[PDB]
Amino acid sequence: MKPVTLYDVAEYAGVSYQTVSRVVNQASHVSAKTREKVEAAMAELNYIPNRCAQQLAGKQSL
Amino acid sequence: MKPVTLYDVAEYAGVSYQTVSRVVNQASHVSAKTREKVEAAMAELNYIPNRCAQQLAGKQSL
DNA sequence: GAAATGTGAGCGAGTAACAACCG
DNA sequence: CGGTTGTTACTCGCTCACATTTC
Repeated sequence: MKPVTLYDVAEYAGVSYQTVSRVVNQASHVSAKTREKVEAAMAELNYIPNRCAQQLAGKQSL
Repeated sequence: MKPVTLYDVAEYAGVSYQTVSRVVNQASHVSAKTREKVEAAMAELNYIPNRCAQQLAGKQSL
């Protein structure tokens, strides 16, 4: 099982690898068109957000 | 803070970040004195290995 | 000037490589 | 002769911070 990443989703959606990250946490300062693109791309690739790295970026709230 | 970073340990022990992991690796070119120095910070600071970080660092643990 | 997206760096830890250095 | 230490960054997978962009 290949661990999908936001890079896969963003590339497929046609956006920056960050755009997919903003929807998973808040989604402030984003256009609906960009958001739908992001969400549909993550479902098609069956990408699962890796929480290990999510908290790694400066959180660790578990 | 109990779960400190290896950088935190490296500093306390008075060594490099390279030798700090070496002690844990318990296989590299690690001198006896070196491990004693490092393990001191480990206990004093209570180094806790982050499964998420260790795995993200290139260790396919998940 | 502010929304929005892209560019970029940082986080945590592990590992890799050669060369100098003292024992 | 050689065991050993080191710097420094890469790299994961992510997310925030900022720079740019444009109206």
